[PDB]
Amino acid sequence: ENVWYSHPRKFGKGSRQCRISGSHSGLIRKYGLNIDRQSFREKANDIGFYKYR
Amino acid sequence: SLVVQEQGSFQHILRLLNTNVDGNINVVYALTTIRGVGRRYANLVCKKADVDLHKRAGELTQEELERIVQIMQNPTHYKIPAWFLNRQKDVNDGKDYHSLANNLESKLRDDLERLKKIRSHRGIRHFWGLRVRGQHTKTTGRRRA
Amino acid sequence: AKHAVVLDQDKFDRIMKEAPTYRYVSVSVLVDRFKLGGSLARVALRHLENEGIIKPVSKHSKQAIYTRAT
Amino acid sequence: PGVSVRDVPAQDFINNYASFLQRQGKLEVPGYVDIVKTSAGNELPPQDSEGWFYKRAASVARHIYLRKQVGVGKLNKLYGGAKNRGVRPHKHVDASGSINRKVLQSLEKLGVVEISPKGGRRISDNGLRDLDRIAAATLEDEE
Amino acid sequence: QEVVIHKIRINLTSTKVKQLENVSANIIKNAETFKLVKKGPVRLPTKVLKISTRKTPNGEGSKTWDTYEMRIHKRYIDLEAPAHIVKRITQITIEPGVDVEVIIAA
Amino acid sequence: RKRSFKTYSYKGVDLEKLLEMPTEDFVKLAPARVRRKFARGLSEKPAGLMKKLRAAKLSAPENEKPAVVRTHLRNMIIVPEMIGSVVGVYNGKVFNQVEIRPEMVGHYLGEFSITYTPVRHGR
RNA sequence: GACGGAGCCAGCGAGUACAACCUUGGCCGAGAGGUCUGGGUAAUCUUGUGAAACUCCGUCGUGCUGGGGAUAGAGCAUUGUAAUUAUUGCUCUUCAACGAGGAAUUCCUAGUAAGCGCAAGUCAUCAGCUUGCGUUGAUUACGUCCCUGCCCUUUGUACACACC
Ligand SMILES: [Mg+2]
Ligand SMILES: [Mg+2]
Ligand SMILES: [Mg+2]
Ligand SMILES: [Mg+2]
Repeated sequence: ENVWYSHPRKFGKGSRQCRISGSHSGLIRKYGLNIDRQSFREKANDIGFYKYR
Repeated sequence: SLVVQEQGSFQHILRLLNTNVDGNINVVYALTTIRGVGRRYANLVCKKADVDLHKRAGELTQEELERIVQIMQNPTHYKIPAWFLNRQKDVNDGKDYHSLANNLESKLRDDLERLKKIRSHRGIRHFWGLRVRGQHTKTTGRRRA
Repeated sequence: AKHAVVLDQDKFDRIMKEAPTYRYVSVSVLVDRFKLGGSLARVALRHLENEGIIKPVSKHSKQAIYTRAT
Repeated sequence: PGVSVRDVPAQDFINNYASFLQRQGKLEVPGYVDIVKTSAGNELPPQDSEGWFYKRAASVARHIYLRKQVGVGKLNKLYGGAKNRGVRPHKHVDASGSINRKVLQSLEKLGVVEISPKGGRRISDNGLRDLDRIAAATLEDEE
Repeated sequence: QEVVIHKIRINLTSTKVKQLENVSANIIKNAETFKLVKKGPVRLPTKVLKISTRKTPNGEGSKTWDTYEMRIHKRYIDLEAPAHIVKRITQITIEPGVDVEVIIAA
Repeated sequence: RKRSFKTYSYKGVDLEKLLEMPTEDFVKLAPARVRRKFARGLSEKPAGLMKKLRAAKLSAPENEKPAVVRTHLRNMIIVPEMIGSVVGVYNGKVFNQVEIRPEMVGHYLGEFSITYTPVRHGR
């Protein structure tokens, strides 16, 4: 309700925020996943990604 | 197919604009020895003059040399677009300027002095003896020269 | 500049009297016996090649080897 | 048995075309000659100066003949190379597009190159004929 | 009444190959039963979706990588039929995992 | 007598010409970056600061220096409309004074403030 | 070899409707870029990613030279609310250190080494980095414990928090 409470956060590491953790660090934004790396790794088979080679 | 001979009728080993513009070097690539005249600019000047580029700087008739000299100091007179110069839009006057030989260095010095007077960051850097263009020096350049 | 490659007329003359019944007639070769080089040696060779004498065998870029007419 | 450009040593053909152009005088030189880079990632303008824009034009024409439809960007891509970016690895940089455009315009004016459906440029019949003639000449020379 | 022959394109997409194949077979069987103008199950180049991750969460260790890849199978079938028939064909023969998609009409 | 050293300019216009021009002229004259900045729609970057400067100018100790205004927009353009008026530019710690010549043409406020204490070991 | 022409061949990719993705083709500009229009949610359009290294003919011929490109100076562009503490792109100018690198020491045995680009990753903008990918493509073993590390066997031990 304050006069302002926001600075422009449309791009950079400020805009992109993870699905699971909300981390701005190590974010996989390829194919529109928006999942940070470790989390993605943990739950990769659930998405359908597999380690073949 | 034929070699253009000349025993030595056109005298070699010349001087133009104070310092040395030597023979056996090409008409364009000996003008590079003159400070301020680089390569492309030199080539342009040569073109303007209308000299053979198969020619040594050691030869050349005097008239041609004079023409070249004329072209050098005042290029906005000629068909040179004048938007590839040192001081275009200028620091003071607002004109297309390209200093040459013993003048460019002086001009640079003057500019530096002006900057120092103003007390801008670059000036301060210069005073110190450091890198102006944000090249961060945790390493790189460790002999003071 | 360490000379050997200038212009002159004596040199040219010498070159001219260095072509019939000859083995080596290249740019490097020319340079070797204190004579012209670059894109002048070739020209010199041609000057003799135009009036018979020297025949071309190889004509690659910045490498050419020549042999006299038998 | 019949002659076409596709049957000729390429460089020689290009040279011939350039010569022909020179003889003609007709093309329209825009007047950027003896000032410009050709590719925006170069250290020098042409080492011939007086001409070779003719040569470029000829090359372009040949390319057009070879293909179906050619544009400006494509031409630039074709003609550009690797710019020395200093103490940094080289990259493909597209050629000066304006020059290419000018060349195309000149060709059009001449009656060699023609604006096509879908987009870009193809060859005119007169242009084709000219090319054929050039090829024939080249062949004759070779003979 | 209704029978005016259109131009029908049917897309099939999955990760499971066998399932997709089964679906295709089913479709072909249906077509045979209805005996219509047919273009075969045209197979499009399988799309491998790549990901590269440092195996570590923290960063310390010998720098080891992962290649998490997801392969997409996309195949299309072309039929000339009335639309109703096509709909009937496609309302059945649905297997979980395979995406059945219809373009319909020219 | 007609010249002492050399009279000072933007890209032509003299000391007296500069003070009475507003911003449009400066925009027209300037280097490219400055021009671009001006083109890009500004809001309250100079709107209040300029007013403050004007106010300062209004009340003066006469032929010296007006009241010191304090800026946080440390990356703001010096146009020849705020000439002479002393302003304090932020660095993190403490505002730093700027005396403005007819030679501070399109230059930033940041190159004047300096946010670090320079190195001292053997220059 | 360098520079100029010209010849002119890839494979992995990636790519937007609630946004602003990839962006041909046409005009304007030496550039960078603009601009109008498009085509594409994609084996369909970008894209044959006509990529570099390369090959062809020319200019310099071994001189800190046209090798080499660092600092610099000035301008013109672009992204973003914001570019000084040059974001970056381009233009002219400046031309520094280095004639193949001591004590050392890394990687490698075949489409490999090495050369060369391209590609996605981060990314509003930035590649000297990274995962891939092709392109060009060798030299030399096809072995041995000499060194280095590891393993085992036999031995000795007053160590078993184990030779710190
Ligand atoms: Mg190089
Ligand atoms: Mg393609
Ligand atoms: Mg130099
Ligand atoms: Mg950065």
